Amino acid sequence: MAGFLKVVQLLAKYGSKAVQWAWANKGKILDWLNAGQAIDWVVSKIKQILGIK
Repeated sequence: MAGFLKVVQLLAKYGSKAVQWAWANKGKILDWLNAGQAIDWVVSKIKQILGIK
């Protein structure tokens, strides 16, 4: 399934700033979906990128 749209649905809780990133970058993140096959593994690579707390 399109985990990309799912992983972005959670960002809705953070706001409308961190969600823009995922939407903007729809090529480098799509790989993470077929690398770890998880969510916590992806989010961990977001707090270091932008800096969401």
